Formats: sequence, structure tokens, C-alpha cells
Amino acid sequence: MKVTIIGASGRVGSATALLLAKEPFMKDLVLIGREHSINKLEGLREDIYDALAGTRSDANIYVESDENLRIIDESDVVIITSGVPRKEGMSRMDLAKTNAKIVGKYAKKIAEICDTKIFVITNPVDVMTYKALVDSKFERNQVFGLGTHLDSLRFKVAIAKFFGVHIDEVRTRIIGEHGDSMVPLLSATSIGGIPIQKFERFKELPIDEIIEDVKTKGEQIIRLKGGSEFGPAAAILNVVRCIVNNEKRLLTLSAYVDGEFDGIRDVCIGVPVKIGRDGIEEVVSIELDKDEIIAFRKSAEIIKKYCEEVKNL
Amino acid sequence: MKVTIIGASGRVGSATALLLAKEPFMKDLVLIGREHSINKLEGLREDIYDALAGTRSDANIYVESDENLRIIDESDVVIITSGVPRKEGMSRMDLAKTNAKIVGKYAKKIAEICDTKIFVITNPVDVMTYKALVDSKFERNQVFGLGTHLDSLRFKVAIAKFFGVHIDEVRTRIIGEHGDSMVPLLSATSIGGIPIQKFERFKELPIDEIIEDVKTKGEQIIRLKGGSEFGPAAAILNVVRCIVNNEKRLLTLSAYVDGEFDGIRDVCIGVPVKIGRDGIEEVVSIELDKDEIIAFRKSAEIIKKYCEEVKNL
Amino acid sequence: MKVTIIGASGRVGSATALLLAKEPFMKDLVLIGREHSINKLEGLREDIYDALAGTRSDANIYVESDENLRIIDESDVVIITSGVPRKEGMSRMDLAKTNAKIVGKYAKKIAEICDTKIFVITNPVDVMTYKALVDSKFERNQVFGLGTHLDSLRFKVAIAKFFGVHIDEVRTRIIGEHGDSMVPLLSATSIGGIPIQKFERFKELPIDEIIEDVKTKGEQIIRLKGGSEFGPAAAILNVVRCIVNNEKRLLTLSAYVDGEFDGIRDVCIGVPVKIGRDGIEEVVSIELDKDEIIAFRKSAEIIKKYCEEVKNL
Amino acid sequence: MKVTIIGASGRVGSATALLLAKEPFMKDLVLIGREHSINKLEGLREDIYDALAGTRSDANIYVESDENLRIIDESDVVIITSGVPRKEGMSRMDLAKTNAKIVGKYAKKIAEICDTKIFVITNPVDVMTYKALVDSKFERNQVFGLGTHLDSLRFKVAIAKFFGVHIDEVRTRIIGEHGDSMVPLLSATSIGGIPIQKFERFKELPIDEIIEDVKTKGEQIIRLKGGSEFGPAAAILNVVRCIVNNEKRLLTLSAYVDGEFDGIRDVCIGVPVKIGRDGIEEVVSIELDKDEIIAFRKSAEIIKKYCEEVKNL
Ligand SMILES: NC(=O)c1ccc[n+]([C@@H]2O[C@H](COP(=O)([O-])OP(=O)(O)OC[C@H]3O[C@@H](n4cnc5c(N)ncnc54)[C@H](OP(=O)(O)O)[C@@H]3O)[C@@H](O)[C@H]2O)c1
Ligand SMILES: NC(=O)c1ccc[n+]([C@@H]2O[C@H](COP(=O)([O-])OP(=O)(O)OC[C@H]3O[C@@H](n4cnc5c(N)ncnc54)[C@H](OP(=O)(O)O)[C@@H]3O)[C@@H](O)[C@H]2O)c1
Ligand SMILES: NC(=O)c1ccc[n+]([C@@H]2O[C@H](COP(=O)([O-])OP(=O)(O)OC[C@H]3O[C@@H](n4cnc5c(N)ncnc54)[C@H](OP(=O)(O)O)[C@@H]3O)[C@@H](O)[C@H]2O)c1
Ligand SMILES: NC(=O)c1ccc[n+]([C@@H]2O[C@H](COP(=O)([O-])OP(=O)(O)OC[C@H]3O[C@@H](n4cnc5c(N)ncnc54)[C@H](OP(=O)(O)O)[C@@H]3O)[C@@H](O)[C@H]2O)c1
Repeated sequence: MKVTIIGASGRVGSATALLLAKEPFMKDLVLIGREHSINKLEGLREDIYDALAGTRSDANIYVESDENLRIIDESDVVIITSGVPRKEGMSRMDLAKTNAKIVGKYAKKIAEICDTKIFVITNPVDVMTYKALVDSKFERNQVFGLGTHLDSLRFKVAIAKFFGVHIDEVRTRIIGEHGDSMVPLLSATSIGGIPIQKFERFKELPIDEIIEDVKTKGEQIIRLKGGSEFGPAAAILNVVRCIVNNEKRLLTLSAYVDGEFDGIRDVCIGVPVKIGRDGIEEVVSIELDKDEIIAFRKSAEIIKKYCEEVKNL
Repeated sequence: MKVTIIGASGRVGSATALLLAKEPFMKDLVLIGREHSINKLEGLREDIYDALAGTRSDANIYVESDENLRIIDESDVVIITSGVPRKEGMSRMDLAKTNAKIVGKYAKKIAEICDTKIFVITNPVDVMTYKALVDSKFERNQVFGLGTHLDSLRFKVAIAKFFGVHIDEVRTRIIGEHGDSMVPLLSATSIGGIPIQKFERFKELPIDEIIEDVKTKGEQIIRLKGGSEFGPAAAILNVVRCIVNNEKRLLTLSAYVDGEFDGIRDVCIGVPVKIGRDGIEEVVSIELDKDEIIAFRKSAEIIKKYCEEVKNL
Repeated sequence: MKVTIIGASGRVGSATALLLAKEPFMKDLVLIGREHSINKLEGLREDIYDALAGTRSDANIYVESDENLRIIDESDVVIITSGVPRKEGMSRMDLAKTNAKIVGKYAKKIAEICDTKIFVITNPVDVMTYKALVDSKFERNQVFGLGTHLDSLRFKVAIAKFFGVHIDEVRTRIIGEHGDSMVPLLSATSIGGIPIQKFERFKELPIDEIIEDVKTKGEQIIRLKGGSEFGPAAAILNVVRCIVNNEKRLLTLSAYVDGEFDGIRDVCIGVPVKIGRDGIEEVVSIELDKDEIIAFRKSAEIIKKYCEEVKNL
Repeated sequence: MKVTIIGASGRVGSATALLLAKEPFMKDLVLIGREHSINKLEGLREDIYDALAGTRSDANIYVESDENLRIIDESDVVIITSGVPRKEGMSRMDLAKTNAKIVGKYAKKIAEICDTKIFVITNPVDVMTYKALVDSKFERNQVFGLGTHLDSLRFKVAIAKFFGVHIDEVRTRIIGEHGDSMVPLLSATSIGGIPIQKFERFKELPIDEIIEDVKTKGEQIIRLKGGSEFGPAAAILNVVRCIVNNEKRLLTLSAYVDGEFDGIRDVCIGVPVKIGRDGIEEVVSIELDKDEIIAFRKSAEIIKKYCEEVKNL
């Protein structure tokens, strides 16, 4: 497999390449970055190689500037971690608009070379996955983002821990914006197959305190850290493994929806999809509950607003 | 960890010891059998050792006759595969009664040495797990059997395959007798967390044709095979891994129930339980549907009948 | 990958298919056998499927009689476990001659369909790998056998255990006949890279007692066992993994040698080779010691004798 | 197992904690750092937890300032990555002396709390492992460093790649200073067990060009990178796994030697040792070649010089 990472120099970009180089399926890992951060990549390539010293690996790592993405052709998927590390004076709209030009820039540049899967990690993930789709001019099945996938795993752990059951016995998810307006679906949450609602202990699940932490895990940023390292990479790797192996998992990624959920059209948002060797092979439409769909409505509304301000940058 | 297998000479006993010797947690594997089949075990020990040649392992394999189970003390769990390979003239009651004396025999002999977990594999698994419990005089949390666990995985595969979703995205189970009266619970079956009922395609799930095959997988026996080899061993290993690692999974094993499910008392049957380092740490009681509990009632009735005929052998 | 096993019904054949079905690289596993043992295979297929219940696998298992090997075309490798379970009255020459017709039979039948790698397991492994090569009319790089590979791992364990070092820190091997005339090469035996000879404790290595056990591990047969189950399968799986993944390992398999070792020509014997995606890609010729080559000479002599008696059957 | 990392905030410290938290054997991971970098650790703890989201783990992560190492008691091993990131004006002696006070500081502080294994990563690794030993006042078996272990793996890859053999078929090592004076031992280098010298292609092994790169991999630092990230962490994890599992591997770590190699006394240097549950359980003394021991003599001389300047800081 051939994966390309755009922004392999950043924390997540680095962590992600590391994990991807260890994969048996990784044949050509292309680390792309701007002309001035090319030494940091070659520095990364040498570092990764050390971490692989002793284990079998045919991972060919390549480094290039974001000028001639020619080498990125035939990539099974192209990840994008590029983006401005936010900033004090920066506002949500201010942040949206900025990375928009960065993701779009790459989206377009990529699109010229070929048709590949664009896995958008940079924030606002939804608004950015939207942008990449618009500027890439790709099919809705080729562009998706990390969305609420990690928030979902984060919600899964909390619950499994609350009930004292093996992590695997739980399956839940958060749909909507990968932000304050994210919607947790307890209607699609089972404990060992059994709807969480069929358990007494459920009535005592600190759902609000829990969502609060999930929602605000942007505390990696504030908590003396750049913003995120391994958390994301770990998720990304999973999603890539899902694609290359055509796993057909029912993840919750930021994908383009259009009616699958009544009242939600023309917007990239965190929704359940079936991921396989062809990207977002389906936007699973299941009946939510009264308030879940009301809340899922408001979330998309928020996101759409930004999508407009960005659609033409 | 110290596991003992009673019947390590049979197909399943052999396959199971093989898999268990490869486990990092296996410290002392005791293979027990009758005086005349001791050469087959030492023959097994040497064989397993070959399969381990090249891989790290501190698995001490021991062989002994079923006369002085002294060596089986301090075992974390004792598996029992011993039993008559059924027979043409043999009837269900005829078969029940026979293995009953075999499992009970061991149950009692084991009980004398110490208090351990007794994992009963021999059939009728439910009726035999019941017997082992009665003759072992152990706590309901220390005696359980394979029950409908493999039938559950078997049902899981079929479904995941019917919907074309990753095996992991499905969680379902069959409660009741590990036989013709087994009950599939589609009320505790989720696809990616979503109740299977919330999918249109569900309406077309060949639930009857499917259960038929699961139910009658006693075709290993008839289909030019002794009766089962790896299928079971693979399951057993999982369940053991679940215990040693205190996984806290919500499996469906043959355990002693008593009211957890209204209308079901004094019987060992396939029911959902929370398995950990202390065996059946809980018999999860969830509200079934109208017919699931009606059918679960009839199953237990059947099983109980046999339990009586065996209670004092 | 597409592997075919000829004799999937035997102990090793069964164990091997089990292990191979679990491999991520196994796409189509063809289990071939005679018309009367077709139910035992379908019985095996169903059993294996149970052991896979719960884990991802795209392993398509197929069953067919040894009449129309048409289905075995495009197989990356074809394993052969078919053979007479030896017998009391049977003599080495008697045994050689018999399986010769069986392996040759299949060799020829396979050859007609296509050009594939023939991995010969049945004994006498050397004499049988020779035969399969002769009757298959394949290139010396496409036909090889288990030879002294397991005897080598067996020797490795013994040593590592004698020095009290991690299994991985040892690399040794036995060349020659997979029989009484096998030759252990302590000249190609390192402990952590260091020639075993550079260790004082070496002087006390029970090399003779050790080789005796290795040599006579045909005690699985006598020790109340058919003859071997998992030991072999475990090895086979490794060797197949080596091929499919073009590992380029320096194993010790029964391959066709012709001068690589001075004084050893026109014979299939246990010798060091470089295994990859193209089979025996090289018969590594390293200078042995005075007696190692003298002993390696006698071994080949023995084997050759049988090869003649079989060359035209 | 309880591991403590001193400097969990640095690149290697972070990467290492990540890898260690994923280990099944990791029960309590203590991340220690100075009062001002405590938010970076809690930020790390939250990040790691995200990378673990979905996988089983009982890894309790703890964060504390380097004031009251009370919590670090009962640690199976304490890793030390603390140290000054070198500097332009800084000279080898200047660098040695500085980190000396840092490692020694911690060494002493640790020693007060209890007797544990001190795994010294900070440079100069040899001179620093020496210091930690001196200020910890521990037994020579409890203090060791990364030394030439990664340089050894680095040499292993290069070779295996030069011969086109599976990575596992090679075992070589570099003894001496983890610096310009490092000594490669081709006398303890086997290819598939066979002394590398017994291969013709060996005569063409670019041993000098190769060692040059290994030696100067301090190019991570210069090549737009802090200095090293995953390379080290990957190694460290291995060495820890080696300890917790009492693997008994013959690694090449920076340990205290005293005569094991004639002409080498009172110095911590990269030498072959047997690592197990008790640390450096033996300093393997094998006869080197004429020049290997001459070169190994000069290396130790260099290192000793620094050890003096540091012995009392
Ligand atoms: N999903 C989550 O939970 C989560 C959490 C935190 C952060 N994030 C997002 O994921 C990314 C993580 O960032 P990080 O830790 O990797 O490091 P960083 O320093 O925030 O970002 C480094 C990356 O941004 C690129 N970049 C910076 N300025 C640029 C510009 N003007 N034009 C184009 N590219 C530019 C860099 O490329 P060059 O080297 O070529 O400049 C590099 O690829 C961000 O986009 C962030 O918004 C997601
Ligand atoms: N859950 C499932 O899906 C499933 C499927 C098939 C079978 N099974 C059950 O699992 C077991 C599988 O049998 P198998 O393939 O391992 O081989 P087998 O030949 O059916 O059984 C061999 C075992 O039975 C013991 N045994 C035979 N006669 C005995 C006697 N009179 N007293 C005490 N022990 C006796 C043997 O012990 P000695 O060597 O000491 O005689 C050995 O441990 C059976 O009990 C069977 O009912 C379960
Ligand atoms: N490396 C070692 O140390 C070691 C040790 C022991 C054994 N082994 C090897 O491992 C294998 C063990 O044998 P096993 O457990 O597989 O069972 P087995 O009973 O020895 O062999 C069964 C196989 O032989 C076939 N067969 C028997 N008679 C035949 C005939 N007249 N014509 C054609 N095919 C015939 C069977 O086909 P049907 O079912 O169609 O009849 C079946 O495929 C052997 O091949 C042996 O060489 C290796
Ligand atoms: N084997 C190889 O080839 C190789 C190559 C390169 C590097 N490495 C090693 O790997 C490590 C890389 O360093 P890094 O990424 O961890 O980050 P770094 O910036 O080099 O070191 C950070 C650590 O040093 C501590 N520290 C800094 N100044 C200190 C002082 N004055 N007193 C006490 N502690 C002080 C920090 O504590 P606070 O955060 O509390 O200040 C933190 O724990 C080094 O130890 C180096 O020796 C090995």
C-alpha cells in the first residue's frame, strides 16, 4: 500500500508515519512537507528506521516538498495533518478560514495528480473535510475525516469502565460536529449486544460529565502540550488499516451526508459510515431518537455555517 | 497460570492443550488421563513441544493418570473433555446418564484436592455442568461449561456475513440448551451498536435456516470426523484467556441460574454471565422479549428433566 | 495466496490446514484427498471454520478428490502429506518405495495442471522430495521438503536451554538425511552471534545424547500417537510464511543439491538454502569442518541409494 | 510491573511511555519530571490514554515532580532520559559534566527510596551509566544503559540488507563507547548461524562506510529534529520487555565491567551481557580478535577519562 502524509512533520504527522511504517501492508510511505521543513522529515525518516531496526519491514519512506506532489500518485490514501496550530487571537471562524486555504490548497494539488482517498485530520475536521471535498472535486466516497471517531472511542472507554465490562463488550458512538455540538447516541449503544437502556446501572451513567470531558479533550493543547500526539495517530492507523483491508467497519467519521438523516443535507459531519477499500462506501442511515436527531440537526447547522464561509477560498 | 485438562488425549483435549501451551500466561499445563492412555499424553507432550520449537515458552507440561489428582492442586481452572463418544444405540438420556458418571467422577475427585474453577466441555454440556456442580459441591461461581458460547460466535459470523460488515461490528448470542432447544436473542443483537431491528435488511435475515445449521453442527461427528477438533479448543482457549486475564466479558456460558430469569430456577443452562478471574461473577439478567423468554423457559425445562435423572449418580 | 494440501485428512494435513486458514495471507485453501475421505475433509472444513469464528478471515476452504486437480491450479505451493503410515513388516526400502508411488503419483498429476512449488512432507522426506522432483519434472527451485528443518529447531531449543539463553539468541542446524544419518553443524552454530566454540560451557554440551533424542523423535509414533500432529504443522506454516512473504531465510530444507557441497551430487538432502517467493532460491554452500563434510557425505550416500530404487516407479 | 521514567516530558521520554503503556505487563507507569513540566506530563498522560482508547489496558499512569520520588518505590526499573539537549558551545567534557549532575542527582534521590534497576538513557550513556552507578551506590547488576544496543541493531540491519537475508538471520554487535570509539565485532557476527567470515560476499562488506553512518546517527539532532524520538524508545521498550520477562538475552548494553575483558577495568562501557529479571546478570566474556580487543581497549580508555572528571560531582 502507498500512503502519503501531508504534514508528516507535525506531532500527529510524525506519530502517524511511525505507526504506519510498522504496518505489514505499508510499502511506500510518502512524507510530504514545505521546502523549509524537509530536513525535519528526513530527520523523521532516519528516526523511524531506527524504531524499525530488528523487525521485518519493506517500508520505503520518501520525503518531498509540497511543490511537486508527482510522487504522491497511486497513493491508496493521502492523510492531511497540515494546518495552523490555532492561536490566542484566532477565533473559530478565523481558524476555520485559515486551515481551509491550507487543506484546500493541498486538496486541489492532490486532485491534479490523481484520484485518491483524502483522509482529512486537520481542524475544524468537519469543515475541513468539507473543504477538501469541494476543492478536490472528488466523489463523496473519497473524502472523509477523523471526525468524531476518537470521541466515540473515548465515550466507549468511559462507559465500559462505568459498567466494569471488557472494553470489547461496548460499542457506542458520537455523531455530529467534532466539537461542542457533538451528539452521543445511546440509542446505538450496546453492552454485550444488549441495548444500554436495558441495564439498571445505566440510569446512573454520568452522561453529561462524561461528554464534557470528551468534548473538551482539547486540553492536550492547553495542558503543556502542543495539542495531540499519539491519541490521533493511533486512531488514524486504525482507519487506514480499515481501508487497506476492506474491513467494512461501521465507524463514525466526518463524511459528506445528504438526506441519509432527514433534515441534514449538503454538509460534511460526523456520521456512521461503512468504510472499506473504497472509502465511505455508505452513509448508514438509522432512525435516531427524538432529541438525538434534533441535536444532530443543530450540530450540522453550526458546521454548515462555516462550510459556506469556506466554500470559496 | 496452572490449567489442568481432563481428557487431554481426546481430539478437543489435544487441540486445547496445544493452544494453551502457546499462551504466555501458561506456566504449568497438566494433562490428565486414565492409566492406559498415558502414553498418548506423553506422546502429546512431546508433539506440542515440537510445535513450540523456536518460540519463547515456559510451559511445563505434566502427564498423570486419573488416580492421584494430587498434582492438579492449585490449578486456576480444570477443563473436562472426558466422555463417551456417544454411540448409535445411545439415546439422549442414555448419553446424559453415562457422561454424568464420568464428569461427576472427576468433579468429586477434583473437589477433594482443592477448590478450583471447573470448565465442563463434555456433553450434554449443560446437564454435565450441572452434574459437575452437584458432585463437586462447589459454589455456583466455580462451575460453568462451554454451553452456547460457540453457537453464539457461529450465529455472529452468519449475521455479519449477511450484512457484509466486519466480524467485530456484530454481537449476538444464543441462550438456553446447547442443543435443539437453544434460543437466539435478536433482542440483544447489535450491528455496530445499532439494534439489529433498526435495519431494513434484517427483515430478510434467514434466521430459521441459520439457526438450523448452528443447532446441527453435530455434523462434524457424522461428516467423517470424530466429532470436533479445533472449533471447541479455539473457544475454550478464549474463555480461559478471559479468566486468567479477568477480562470481565459478557459471554454466554452454561452456568447455574436461579431466578435471574423469571421462570428459570435450579438448572445449569446457557445464559449471559460476566466472566473474570473468579469464574461466573454474575448471571446477567436482562429483560428478553415475550417469546424469547417463553422459548428460554422450554429449553430450561428440557435440560432440568435430564438434571434430575443425573443428580444422584 | 492459494495453498493446496494433499492429504489434508491426515493428522499433519489437518493441523496444517488449521494453522494456514488463520493466516492473513491465506485466500484459498484447497484440501485435496481421495474419493472416500472427502467427508472427513468437509468435516474438517466445518471444524476449522468454527475455530475461526470471531476472528477476521477471508479463507475460502475447498474440498476435492484427487482425481481432477484442476482446482489446484495457480496454487502458490502444494503441500503433500499423503503417505502410508509405515507399518511393522515395512522396511526402510519397503517404506521408501511405497510412498514414492504416492508422492510421485501426485507430483505428476500436479505437474500436468501447472508449475507450482511442491512442498513435500511425507517420508522419507528427502527420498520423497527427490521423487516428487523427478516425477514432477520441475526446476530444482520448485521442489523441496521439510527435511531437517524441525530437527534443527529441536537442536536449537536443546542448546539455548543448555546455556540458559533466550531461544532467539541461538541459531544452529542439522544438515543431511532427516534420519539416523543427520549431521549437526556446530561450525554454523552461534550463541548471540558468538561461535558456540568460543564458550567454555560448550565443552560440556551433551551433543551425543541430544542428537539421539532429536534423531529418534519418531517416538511420537510409538508413544501412543499416530506419528505427529502439531509439531510438523507448526514448522510447515513457518516455511509457507517464509515463501508467501519472500522472507529470504536461511533454512535447512530437503532440497536438490549438485556440487554446492563438494562430494555431494544428484540427491535431494537436508541442506541450507535461501527460501523466498521463488522457493529454493539458492543452496548456500559454506565450508564445513573436516568431519562434518565426511559425515554429510555418508548421509547423502545413504539417501542416494534409495533415490535410485525409486527414480523409476 | 511498575516502571518509572525520569524525563517523561522529553521526546524519548514521551515516546517511551507511549510504548510502555501499551504493554500487557505494564501495571503502573510513573512519569516524573520537574515542577514546571508537570502540565506537559499530565498532558502526555491524557494523550497516551487516547492512543489506548479501544484496546485493553490496565496501565495506571501517574505524574509527579522530581521532589518526592516516594511514589517511585517498588518500581521494577527506573528509566532516565533527563538531560541537557547538548549545545553549540558545549564540549564533550562540558556535556559529560553537566548531565552527570542531572543523572547523579536522580540516581541518589532514587537510591534513597529503594533499590531498583536504573536504566540510564541520557548521554554520554556510558559515562552517565557509570555516574548513576557511583551516585546510586547500587550493585553493578542494577545499573546499565542503552549503550551500543541500538548501534548494534543498526549494524545488523545494514548487514542483513547487504547479504539479502531476513533480518532475523543476522546477529552482530558493537561493543565499546556509544560514540566515535565504538567497536564492531565481526568475530561475533553470524549469518544464519554461520560466521560471517565464511561467506565470500563478506570480503565486500562496506564495514567502514557502514560504521561511519551508525557512529554518526547523531544526525537526528542536526537533521531538523530535536535529537531522537522513536528510535530509542523502540529499543528501550525491548530492553524493558527483556527484564520483566526475564528473557535472558545476550544484549550489548552499557554496563560495569571489571576484568571480564582483559585490560578493561573500573568502567561502564558497551559490552555483551545476559539481561534478565535481575538486570545485568552476567558480563559475557568472550575472546575477541587481536584488533577488536586493542580497539576495545582504547574505547574504554576514552570513556574512563570522563568517568574520573565526573566521579565526584
Ligand atoms: N482530532 C484531534 O483530536 C486533534 C487534536 C489536536 C490537533 N488536531 C489537528 O491536527 C493537526 C496536528 O498538528 P501537529 O501536532 O501535527 O503540529 P503543528 O505544529 O500544529 O502542525 C504542523 C503541520 O502544520 C503544517 N503547517 C504549518 N503552517 C503551515 C502553513 N502556513 N501552510 C501549510 N502547512 C502548514 C506543517 O507543515 P510544514 O512543516 O510543511 O510547515 C505540519 O505539517 C492540526 O491541523 C490540528 O488542527 C486534531
Ligand atoms: N461443544 C461441542 O461443540 C462439542 C462437539 C463435539 C464433541 N463434544 C464433547 O467434547 C468431548 C470431545 O471428545 P474428543 O474428540 O476429545 O475424543 P473422544 O474419543 O470422544 O473422547 C476422548 C476422551 O474421553 C475420555 N474417555 C473415554 N472413555 C472414558 C471412560 N470410560 N471414562 C472416563 N473417560 C473416558 C478419554 O480419556 P482416557 O484417554 O483417559 O480414556 C478422553 O479424555 C466429548 O465429551 C464430547 O461429548 C463437544
Ligand atoms: N518431521 C517429522 O519429524 C515427522 C514425523 C512424523 C511424521 N511426519 C510426516 O507428517 C505426516 C503425518 O501423516 P498424517 O497424520 O497426515 O496421516 P497418515 O495416515 O500418515 O496419511 C494420510 C494421508 O495419506 C493419504 N494416503 C494413504 N494411503 C494412500 C494411498 N494408498 N494412495 C494415496 N494416498 C494415500 C491419505 O489420503 P486419503 O485420506 O485420501 O486416503 C491422506 O492424505 C506424514 O506425511 C509424515 O511424513 C513428519
Ligand atoms: N541512542 C541514541 O542514538 C540516542 C540519540 C539521541 C538522543 N538519545 C537520548 O535520548 C534522550 C533524548 O532527549 P529528550 O527528547 O528526552 O529531551 P531533552 O530536552 O533532551 O530532555 C528532557 C528531559 O531532561 C530534563 N532536564 C533538562 N534540563 C534539566 C536540568 N537542568 N535538571 C534536571 N532535569 C533537566 C527534563 O526535565 P523537565 O521537563 O522537568 O525540565 C526532561 O526530563 C536523551 O537522554 C539522549 O541521551 C539517544
